[PDB]
Amino acid sequence: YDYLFKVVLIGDSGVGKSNLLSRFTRNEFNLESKSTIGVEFATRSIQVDGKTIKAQIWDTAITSAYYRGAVGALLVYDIAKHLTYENVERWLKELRDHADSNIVIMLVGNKSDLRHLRAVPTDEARAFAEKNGLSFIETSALDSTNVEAAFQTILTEIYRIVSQK
Amino acid sequence: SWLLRLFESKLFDISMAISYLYNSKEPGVQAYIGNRLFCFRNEDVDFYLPQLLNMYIHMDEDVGDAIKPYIVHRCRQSINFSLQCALLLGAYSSRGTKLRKLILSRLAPEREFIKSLMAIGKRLATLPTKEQKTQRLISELSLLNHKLPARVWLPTAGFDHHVVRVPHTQAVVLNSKDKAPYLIYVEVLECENFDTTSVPARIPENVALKEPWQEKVRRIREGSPYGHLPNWRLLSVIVKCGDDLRQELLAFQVLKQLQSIWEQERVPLWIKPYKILVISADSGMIEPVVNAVSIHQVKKQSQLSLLDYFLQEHGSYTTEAFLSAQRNFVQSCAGYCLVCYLLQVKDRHNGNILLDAEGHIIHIDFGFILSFKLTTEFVDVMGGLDGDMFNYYKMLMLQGLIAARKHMDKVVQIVEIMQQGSQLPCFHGSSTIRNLKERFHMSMTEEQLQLLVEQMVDGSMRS
Ligand SMILES: CC[C@H](CO)NS(=O)(=O)c1cc(-c2c(C)nc3c(NCCNC(C)=O)cc(Cl)nn23)ccc1OC
Ligand SMILES: Nc1nc2c(ncn2[C@@H]2O[C@H](COP(=O)(O)OP(=O)(O)OP(O)(O)=S)[C@@H](O)[C@H]2O)c(=O)[nH]1
Repeated sequence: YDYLFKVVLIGDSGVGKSNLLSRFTRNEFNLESKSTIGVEFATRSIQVDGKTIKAQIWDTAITSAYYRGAVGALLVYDIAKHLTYENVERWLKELRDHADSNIVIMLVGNKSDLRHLRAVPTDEARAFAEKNGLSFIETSALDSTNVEAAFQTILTEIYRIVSQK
Repeated sequence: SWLLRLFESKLFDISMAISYLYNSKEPGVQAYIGNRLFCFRNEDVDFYLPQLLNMYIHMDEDVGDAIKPYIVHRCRQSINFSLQCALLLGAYSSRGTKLRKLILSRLAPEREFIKSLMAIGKRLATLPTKEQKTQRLISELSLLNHKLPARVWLPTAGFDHHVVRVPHTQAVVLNSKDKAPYLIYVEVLECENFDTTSVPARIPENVALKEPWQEKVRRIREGSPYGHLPNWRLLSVIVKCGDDLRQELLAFQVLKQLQSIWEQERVPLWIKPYKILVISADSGMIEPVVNAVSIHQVKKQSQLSLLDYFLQEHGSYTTEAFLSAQRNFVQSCAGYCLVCYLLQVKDRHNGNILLDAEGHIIHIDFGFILSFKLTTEFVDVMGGLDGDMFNYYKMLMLQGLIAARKHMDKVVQIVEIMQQGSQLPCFHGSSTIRNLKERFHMSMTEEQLQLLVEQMVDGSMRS
């Protein structure tokens, strides 16, 4: 009711953007995967410091360009496929250019449940994570881990913009 | 969640895993299963190694990346596993190569040990008689004891061990062919873990005849330097220097599954899968069945008919020894007939069937399958066409068939995956699996199966 937060989910295809949203927004998961064609949102309202907010999350045919007025972005990579981690640099360059130059960003390593097939160490990511002005949680959409936390981090992160006189 | 529902149930086994892995095009599922392999017992997954590695070679990169991690993990905790991978990786590619060299990368002793052994076999090629081959074998094997203490092992052994000694005087060559295979006996000291132990200390060196297996161990033990130790055991392998065993391996898995199926259900058929090892896709080893010899040689030394030999070796039909042997015969006949039928084996003769001391038969050569005769000599041992025991033979076949239908997919799975990018002669048809499925007659009623079994047997008798 009080605020409307525009948030984007971005990342390479296959990283789990669409299943995070389904976990977070409807608490549903599926191994079978219909590619997202272009764009989705789904929506859920939460309460921070006794205030009613509403998060509008947009999942993502390169030109989505849907960023504008996009205050927050969850940038996701698949921990079990190193290449998805490699393009995070290219995902932060295209970020600035077609998207708000002061957007709140959280980096997300998804598919944390694949412990034994892990191909991207938490430290290398978190190192790059704290080296630059990004957030750093690790999630598993499949076993509903850190999913609420991830959103509520960025939303709390987001909230602290009040900047009053 | 409906998929994930299944995967999280008790219903999830390695069998199911591979099936979804082979068919599913969803990479999210593939990777999920790749990870779930680790939770399973090492033992259950091992049986499927030939399938897994084949996929790695011949399938999309997507599939491979899901598979590789588990393989490497096993390789690091077991050199045996490492070995078998490297051998298999190579044979099935003539993608693979990149991973093989990484695995071979310490393990040096074993690869020479194997190479030497074949090199021996290829050498016997210039000597044109069976007996001549045998003499050279014993001599050249004697040279192996010089490195005999070794720090190498037989992958074909049920367990971890070190090879200590080759009783070269006991070794024999099995035929007169140009690149004839040869059987050898090997002494070993059992381990609890190969990877974590010493190599034993040498014990210095100081007759060969036709005899049962347990008597042969006695004689060798008494003769062996290491024989006093409790750790000491005798193994044996047959060496094929110039023959492909990949078709043979395929049959083994099928035999092992059918064996388990009839075990899970309560069908008292009897069969004996013998372990197979693939070295080059030109060369291999076999773990032999002990206490058995070919029908043909059994007929040449006895000068008897099959029944008479039974009577000679076990007793009058009033004895336990005979009736037990008869029971063991019949159960082994139904098993192998079904296997021959299911796999459509061809070229069935008394050179390819072994007889053990308790009365089971054992088919041994599985070239010419996919893409069995009942001679009156066999029917006689059963007490004749009107016999109850012969009827029972038919009864077992039906029972074993009804059981087999209930598990058809487990069998076809093993086979269907191996066709994958395959240049084996048994896969020439596009049909080939499709025809195989028809042979289970899944559509048929049991009454229909009763009739089909009768017809099969009648056909099997014409000769
Ligand atoms: C050996 C390979 C050569 C070709 O490379 N072809 S083969 O000789 O015909 C042959 C024999 C066997 C076999 C097995 C598992 N167990 C015994 C066996 N067991 C008896 C050994 N021990 C005693 C005590 O009798 C005897 C024999 Cl002759 N063969 N055999 C298996 C496959 C096979 O390939 C078709
Ligand atoms: N083990 C595990 N697998 C996941 C997880 N999230 C997604 N997967 C898999 O990743 C794949 C994601 O497909 P999808 O539904 O299209 O999401 P996406 O990442 O946004 O793909 P897209 O960017 O091309 S729209 C699915 O196969 C899905 O099963 C997770 O958290 N844990």
